[PDB]
Amino acid sequence: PTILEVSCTVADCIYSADFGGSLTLQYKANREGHCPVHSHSTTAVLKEA
Amino acid sequence: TTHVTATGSITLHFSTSSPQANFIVSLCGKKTTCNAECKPPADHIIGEP
Repeated sequence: PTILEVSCTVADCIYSADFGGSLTLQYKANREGHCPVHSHSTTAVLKEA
Repeated sequence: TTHVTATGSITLHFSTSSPQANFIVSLCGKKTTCNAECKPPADHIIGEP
């Protein structure tokens, strides 16, 4: 499923070695599926993929 | 031919020769201009013409 649009809202975060930051994605898609998620920046990585 | 509903979305595939997709798609007569930017292919050889 391709997604029509996505908006990001970041909660509180602390820069650290642990996964201390959190955010929320509002998504609109066309089918129920198992999309992958990635961070394209060098300075950010995601617990879930 | 795609089954069209009252409202929704359709995903399609296409092939182009141009480095940019700057081409008009028509749906049941309605015209819309797609603007894109196609990268060079990663392969070098294909088994298709």
